[PDB]
Amino acid sequence: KNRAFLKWAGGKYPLLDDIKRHLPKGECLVEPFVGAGSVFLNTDFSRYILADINSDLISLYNIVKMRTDEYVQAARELFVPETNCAEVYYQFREEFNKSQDPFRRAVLFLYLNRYGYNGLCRYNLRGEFNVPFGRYKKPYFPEAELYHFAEKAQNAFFYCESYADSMARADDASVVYCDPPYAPLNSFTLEQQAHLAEIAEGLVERHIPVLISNHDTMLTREWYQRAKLHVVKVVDELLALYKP
Amino acid sequence: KNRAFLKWAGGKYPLLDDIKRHLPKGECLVEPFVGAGSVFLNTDFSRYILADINSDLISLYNIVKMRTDEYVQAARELFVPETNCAEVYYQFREEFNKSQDPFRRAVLFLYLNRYGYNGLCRYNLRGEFNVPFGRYKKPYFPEAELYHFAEKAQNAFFYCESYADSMARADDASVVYCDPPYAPLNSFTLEQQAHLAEIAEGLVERHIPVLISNHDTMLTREWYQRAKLHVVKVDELLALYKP
Amino acid sequence: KNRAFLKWAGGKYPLLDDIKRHLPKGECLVEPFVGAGSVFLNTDFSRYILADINSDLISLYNIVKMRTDEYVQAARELFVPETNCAEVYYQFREEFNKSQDPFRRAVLFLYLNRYGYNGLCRYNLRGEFNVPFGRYKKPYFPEAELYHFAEKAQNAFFYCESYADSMARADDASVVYCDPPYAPLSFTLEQQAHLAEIAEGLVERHIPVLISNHDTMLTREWYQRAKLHVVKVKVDELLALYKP
Ligand SMILES: CN(CC[C@H](N)C(=O)O)C[C@H]1O[C@@H](n2cnc3c(N)ncnc32)[C@H](O)[C@@H]1O
Ligand SMILES: CN(CC[C@H](N)C(=O)O)C[C@H]1O[C@@H](n2cnc3c(N)ncnc32)[C@H](O)[C@@H]1O
Ligand SMILES: CN(CC[C@H](N)C(=O)O)C[C@H]1O[C@@H](n2cnc3c(N)ncnc32)[C@H](O)[C@@H]1O
Repeated sequence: KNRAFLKWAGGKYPLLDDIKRHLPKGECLVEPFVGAGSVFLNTDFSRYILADINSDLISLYNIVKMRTDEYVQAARELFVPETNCAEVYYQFREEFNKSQDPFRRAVLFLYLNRYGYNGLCRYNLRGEFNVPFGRYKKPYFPEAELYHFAEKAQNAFFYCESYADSMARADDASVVYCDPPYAPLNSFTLEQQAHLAEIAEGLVERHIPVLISNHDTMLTREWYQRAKLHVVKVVDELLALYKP
Repeated sequence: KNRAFLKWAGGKYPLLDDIKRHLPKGECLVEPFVGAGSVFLNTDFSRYILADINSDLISLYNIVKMRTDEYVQAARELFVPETNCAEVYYQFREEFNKSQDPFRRAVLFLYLNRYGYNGLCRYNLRGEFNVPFGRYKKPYFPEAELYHFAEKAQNAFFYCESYADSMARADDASVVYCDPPYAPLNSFTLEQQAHLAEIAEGLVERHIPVLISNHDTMLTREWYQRAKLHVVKVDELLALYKP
Repeated sequence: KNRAFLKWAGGKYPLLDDIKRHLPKGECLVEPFVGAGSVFLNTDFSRYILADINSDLISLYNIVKMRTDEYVQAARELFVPETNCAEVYYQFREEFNKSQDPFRRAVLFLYLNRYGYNGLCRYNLRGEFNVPFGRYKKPYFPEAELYHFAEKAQNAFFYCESYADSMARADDASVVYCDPPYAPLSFTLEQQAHLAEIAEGLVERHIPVLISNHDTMLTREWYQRAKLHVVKVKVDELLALYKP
């Protein structure tokens, strides 16, 4: 099983065999909530459309795609022992928030994902990255994963847009896999979670298959009430397949 | 231990022995929060006054009481294996939310109770029953529990009304048992919780016993401060107001 | 290992010996958040400034300090068996709340601390003490602890004031230890950060400060300028040292 190069919520990698079991076949996979990319990295579609609201994520993904060697080399420079302390961390963090250069931002952003508190990505109310120092003994530099993702990206487009716009991009030869922010047990709202179910109903009507993952709850069985449902044990996870 | 025909919060236990331990005796038992009826169903009062704000519940209970055979036969028809899929569950939910016939609604409510998600009874902001499909393997049809409920109901009146109104029907021959929506750890408010203790203080003074159960917390010991308290094992509390 | 005479939040002290391991040396210890006094009672500074916002607390401590004997004597009389029931608990609670005598208030207040639900100290919106009856088998009367506190109090001043005013009383010869109300898993986030800023200003002036809290994304954010130490205990506890 190939690993994502970012520490990122979801694609904590079980449920892969289960997603790949119910994931239908096609020329193209659309992921409106790509995140770490672990579905992308462990399937073999001939092409990919991959999207996410987080503009730092997509921008880094676009750099890894088009400037592979230059990127890896600059970013390796920051995984040295001299950088594993707070004095350097808060220094690199301040540079990230002050910079207008996407390439330097994207080198920094991988440093912050691996040297920061629980690998979180968060922002205060002014748009600044505000995750504090993570106090790790030995952060891994993910060389192999970086190369694997770049190779695999040669068959992908990355967009920074909302789930509605990227699902509109799908067509007759597409399959859609949605991994929205989890239902409860400004962020992603209930209106939006139900909205995501609607678009799917629209897509299957046109013979585009859609698969959605999420917790198993009263609200999730309500919203996906017209998919074929599949509970997977582990609290429980729910897979909803809209199969023409 | 006679089982209730409905699933209903709790469930499903009511620590009945501990309740019956402290529950005084009289001619008539008043429950302002009847719910599933565990206590009604497992005691021997000469008679009962039974009440709840949920009007779907009370209407059902009057129908089981007055039209037993008619009801059991119409409800049994929804328990056939042909109705055990999503397509049918959502249709029946819609039929129930659109019906204005009490009998038909009472018949569909049993189905929704037994085929819906975790046995919940919930409504959206438009008043529609909104529990989704439970996907159960093989729902039990509570035929014996139905008939026991009906037989026992012969000595019982049912009222859809709030706890202050049902509690005013008690007299010197009654006992009152209170199972309100739980204290914390249009829902039932803190002001209503305290209000219930105070209606209880005024009852016990008119020589009418009241027993209340709840979680054991800072707010419940404060509200029940003038009753004898017994802690049972989160912890349960039973506040007894004895003359 | 000397105990506090009050049951009180964080008076449960599974640290030390971690606080003392990390607490610097000096003539005077300032506590802005003394509470029940554990650090005070288990250290050997030549003098102390001890402060808290709760005025029932500070008034009590002034009384135990300055009227040790009449106090111990009057309090002892409430710790009998006829007082360990609700009819009496609520009677004394109403007395405390109605009273304007500080001496009798201080006497009722220890009764309420030991006979009351979970040793809580809480007021309602009218400012009346509102903890209910705690139903304990037999509450212990903290005689020896009272004298130990009184005797140690001879080297102490007590002020009823906010962390900002107490921390201003520290000088060259002082050390400051802050035990604030816990960060979340009423004291505000804005105050939580203000505290760390005053500490920063103290260390600039060569006055050490040690702070204690839960280990969280926020506490690491606020205390980002201290040397930090993590104590396993069950969520982790953080200690933050601002050393010259
Ligand atoms: C992480 N993905 C979910 C994983 C997992 N189910 C969880 O909740 O932990 C969500 C991805 O959705 C992205 N996202 C959030 N809102 C939107 C949106 N409105 N449109 C597209 N992507 C979004 C987040 O950045 C995130 O990368
Ligand atoms: C189920 N009973 C409580 C069981 C349990 N202690 C729990 O909290 O889950 C509560 C019952 O009280 C009813 N109820 C809620 N509010 C009122 C009210 N204001 N007056 C009368 N009954 C009420 C509910 O329909 C419910 O049937
Ligand atoms: C109990 N103390 C220690 C905290 C402990 N870590 C806990 O959260 O359980 C906090 C003390 O600080 C006091 N306190 C609350 N606010 C302030 C303030 N603004 N200034 C000084 N003391 C305060 C409380 O009365 C309390 O006694």
